[PDB]
Amino acid sequence: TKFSIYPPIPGEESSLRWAGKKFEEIPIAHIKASHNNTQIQVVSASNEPLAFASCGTEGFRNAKKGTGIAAQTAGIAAAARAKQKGVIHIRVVVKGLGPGRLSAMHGLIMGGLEVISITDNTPIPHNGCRPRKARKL
Amino acid sequence: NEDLPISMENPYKEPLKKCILCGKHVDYKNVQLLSQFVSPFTGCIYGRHITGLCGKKQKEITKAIKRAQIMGFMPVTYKDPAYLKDPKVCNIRYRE
Amino acid sequence: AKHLKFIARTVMVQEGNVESAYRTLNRILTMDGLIEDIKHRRYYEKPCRRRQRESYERCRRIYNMEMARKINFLMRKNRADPWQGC
Amino acid sequence: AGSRLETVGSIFSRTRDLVRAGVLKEKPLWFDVYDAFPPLREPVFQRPRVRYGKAKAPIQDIWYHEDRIRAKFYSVYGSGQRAFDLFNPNFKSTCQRFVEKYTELQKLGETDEEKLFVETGKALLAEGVILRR
Amino acid sequence: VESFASMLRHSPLTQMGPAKDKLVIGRIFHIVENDLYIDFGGKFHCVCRRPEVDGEKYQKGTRVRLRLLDLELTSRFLGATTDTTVLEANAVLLGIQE
RNA sequence: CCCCACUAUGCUUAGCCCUAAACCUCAACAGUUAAAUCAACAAAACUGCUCGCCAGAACACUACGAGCCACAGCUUAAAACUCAAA
Ligand code: FES
Ligand SMILES: [K+]
Ligand SMILES: [Mg+2]
Ligand SMILES: [Mg+2]
Ligand SMILES: [Mg+2]
Repeated sequence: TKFSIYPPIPGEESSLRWAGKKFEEIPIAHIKASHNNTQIQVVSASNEPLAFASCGTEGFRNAKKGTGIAAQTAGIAAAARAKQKGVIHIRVVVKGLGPGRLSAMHGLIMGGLEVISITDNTPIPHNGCRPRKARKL
Repeated sequence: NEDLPISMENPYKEPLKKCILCGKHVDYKNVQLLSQFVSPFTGCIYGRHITGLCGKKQKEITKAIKRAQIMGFMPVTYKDPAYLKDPKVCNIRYRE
Repeated sequence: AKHLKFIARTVMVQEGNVESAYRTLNRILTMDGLIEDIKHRRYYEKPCRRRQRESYERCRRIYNMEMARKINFLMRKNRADPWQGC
Repeated sequence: AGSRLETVGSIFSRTRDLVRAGVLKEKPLWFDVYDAFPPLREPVFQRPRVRYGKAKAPIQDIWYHEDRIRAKFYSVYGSGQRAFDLFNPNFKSTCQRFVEKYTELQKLGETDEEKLFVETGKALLAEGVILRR
Repeated sequence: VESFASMLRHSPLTQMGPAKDKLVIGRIFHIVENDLYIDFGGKFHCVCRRPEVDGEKYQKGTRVRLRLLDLELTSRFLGATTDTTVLEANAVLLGIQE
């Protein structure tokens, strides 16, 4: 059977399973990759928080939070605390274009979790609020 | 002399090219047809350089998509997964 | 917000190749114009500047395509000299 | 030597004026020949001009009656699988045979374009010419 | 006395009509390594690449089958008041005329 | 000039004010592509007809007068002295 790049539909029954569970039952790792910080929260499919880790909660301060290594460490910490609650497979939902967009996922993988899908949910207004003016540096 | 050329319109003139939707009605209720001209992953409407439509039908499709979206017939942020297996008419490849 | 989740901007991993899935997602977001929109929305672009930028980009594309067409059309003559010496 | 104002008059008028003015002692070798056998147009310099507005070139498109038949033949039976031989001054294509038969039927019958076409096709097939639509 | 109008009307080139996707017989008249210069009865010759199959058979004087695409390759370019011509015809080499 | 907070203002309703690189820096209509095309550059060169406007620089997008829901605001708009240039 040809691999489908598209995620499974909740309604349409599918045979894809991960440790016996359907796609819509897998825990979700929400990564928020800001410009100066990366925050990772693992939640259950029913939206029950299991683990949380940010670059600041891992000891990094000021500019050191906005690096790849800090996001990787936060990912490892989140993956460890999620492993301690029975999480193996995760669906990654990444929001933002910060330096830790990919390093947090790397840290999650090195912490033992298996990523089955990647979703981007970066906020894109259809021209709502007015952004701030450019910096005159 | 009878061998002189005569005035006429070009008889070898090939017919003008037509878009795939030429002569067909675009309805905002036909979510299936409108879904063939939006991105599967973002729901963004494809430009004419991708759809290959003429300006009139590009405008018709755009207006129909917006009408269906605001009147609760079509999703905005993605293509309805029920139409993901419909024939591909757009010249775009994600190498997925 | 009101839409179903895990349909838009979602990619499945093939045989644990997370890097390939991430790069495919980056390509999708780039060719759908979302990356440029996000980066251009960080600061407000004035309407006159926005219009000037779009006009410049459109005319740059047209000029570049015309130049490429001219070079490709004239490439056919670039072969070995058939009348060498004379 | 003569005047080097190539944009004033022609070589003939310049030379003739100089000769009669006494600047040139003798006529050049070509002057008498030009006198006896002049060109159709005097070679006077003229600056080509770009056309604007409603001005158009008077060059017409060369069309013949049979072109219509040819066109529709080429639209129905397509281009013949047989190859044109343009080196032969009297080459006869399948389309040209169809045209000659069409004109023959036209002068030996009525004027109904579709009927003429179908009848000519029947005649060519009877003669033994393959014609795949 | 045949007039020029009659000769033009009954000319094979005139009879051919449009030259697109028309099969013609051409003759090779010049060789430059693997470049074959072929005359097919038009104003300009066409230059084709020597086929990889039976390439040794393509020699000067050889008759070949061609698919004409354009009798003269011209195109007007941006900022030009006249067309630019490469002084060459466009055709596809099919094979040798048996 | 960077960072944070927060005003007038950007929004709606009913009134003012009447200014822009308000620019295609091309007045409106009708016509021509033949002429030597044509100071230059800009945006090929012209014709008929109408209205508006302009006659060295600066003084001066000024002063005075007049008009305006405008009150050191807008429109119209000079002179003297000075110079051989601009
Ligand atoms: S070309 Fe006919 S409607 Fe588009
Ligand atoms: K302007
Ligand atoms: Mg007026
Ligand atoms: Mg003055
Ligand atoms: Mg004033």
